[PDB]
Amino acid sequence: MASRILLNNGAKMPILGLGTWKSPPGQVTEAVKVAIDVGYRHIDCAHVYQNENEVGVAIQEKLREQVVKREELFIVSKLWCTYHEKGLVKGACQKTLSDLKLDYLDLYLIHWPTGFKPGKEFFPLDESGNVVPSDTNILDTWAAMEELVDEGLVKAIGISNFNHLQVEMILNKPGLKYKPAVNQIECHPYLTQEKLIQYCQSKGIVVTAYSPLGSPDRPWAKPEDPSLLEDPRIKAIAAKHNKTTAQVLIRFPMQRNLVVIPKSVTPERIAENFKVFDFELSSQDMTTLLSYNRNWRVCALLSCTSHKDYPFHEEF
Ligand SMILES: NC(=O)c1ccc[n+]([C@@H]2O[C@H](COP(=O)([O-])OP(=O)(O)OC[C@H]3O[C@@H](n4cnc5c(N)ncnc54)[C@H](OP(=O)(O)O)[C@@H]3O)[C@@H](O)[C@H]2O)c1
Ligand SMILES: O=C(O)CN1C(=O)C[C@@H](c2ccccc2)Sc2ccccc21
Ligand SMILES: O=C(O)CN1C(=O)C[C@@H](c2ccccc2)Sc2ccccc21
Repeated sequence: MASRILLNNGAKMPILGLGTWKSPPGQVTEAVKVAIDVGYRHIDCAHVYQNENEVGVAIQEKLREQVVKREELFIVSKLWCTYHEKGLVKGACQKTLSDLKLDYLDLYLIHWPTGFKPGKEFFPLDESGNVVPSDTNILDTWAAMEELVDEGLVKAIGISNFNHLQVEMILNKPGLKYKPAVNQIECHPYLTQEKLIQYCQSKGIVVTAYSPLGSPDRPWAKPEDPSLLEDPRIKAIAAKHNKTTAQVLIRFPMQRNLVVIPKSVTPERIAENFKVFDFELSSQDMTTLLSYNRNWRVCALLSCTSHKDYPFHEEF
């Protein structure tokens, strides 16, 4: 299994990255350092995770230790929803760059297609429990992302949580300057995303699978929710290959030509999660894992279902 995939900007993206959502500032510095030591070169970040300073410290530390070169790293961050206004995008990107102590990002994503009212608060809600949106739109936000490229702040731009119609909006944009390189979407055996993956891949857009382990630490988890890591059917697949359930869950997207970004702050797990280039899932295993699809989302953005750009009304 080649370790990197070719992007439409000529750059190569490692197919296995480290997630950092919910990684406490108290622990992510260690997490990243260990990740880099055991082979990870792609780190998935976001301003909204409010830990990019601590990620940056780890990277800086390992550059000065001479463990890795900036050029070998693929650092990804995302524009949060309260910064969709054209006038706010550069400042949002430069803040991320400053926190990460970098002078470029390899990839910068619009985190969600939905713009939220600008302000200090990351998720402003109204008295009905719905998000307070902003007067922004995807195309205008995209043009703002293009300038980041044209100014050298990021090497590639993409999108996250966009449905195929929203992607299409950008693709068909008059005066398009840069095609999206990546669409980062939730993907695992309970949400297999066949049609959206088909769509993106046919459009030369690389797909990154988030929550590949089913995000057991998601803050809104309910006891009765489906649990991938516990799923006895998947454990059985793992046992057969003498690997852990998580390793099977990370290898699965890899064999669908996806990028995958499992999150851990546990040093032992960070290392284990990377040990997935030494076995292959059988044709039967893949077919089987794909058959567990339930269209079940970790991240359904339920507070925004009335937003004009809410992505998950569409079938895909
Ligand atoms: N673009 C978006 O809107 C979006 C949305 C969600 C996620 N993402 C990105 O995708 C990453 C991955 O998704 P995620 O954080 O939702 O969840 P995930 O990676 O599916 O699951 C992380 C959970 O799994 C546990 N874990 C990791 N390795 C394990 C192993 N080998 N055995 C047992 N448990 C293990 C972690 O625990 P410990 O950390 O305590 O070890 C943590 O609780 C995020 O961190 C983020 O970078 C992007
Ligand atoms: O419902 C979801 O899909 C996730 N969800 C959010 O969308 C609601 C969000 C929120 C909570 C409080 C103030 C502002 C915003 S984040 C959240 C937290 C707990 C539970 C759920 C959420
Ligand atoms: O967007 C992600 O990558 C995950 N995620 C967050 O990082 C946003 C998080 C948040 C919500 C409210 C105040 C502060 C932070 S949780 C969340 C909820 C819905 C959707 C997404 C999130």
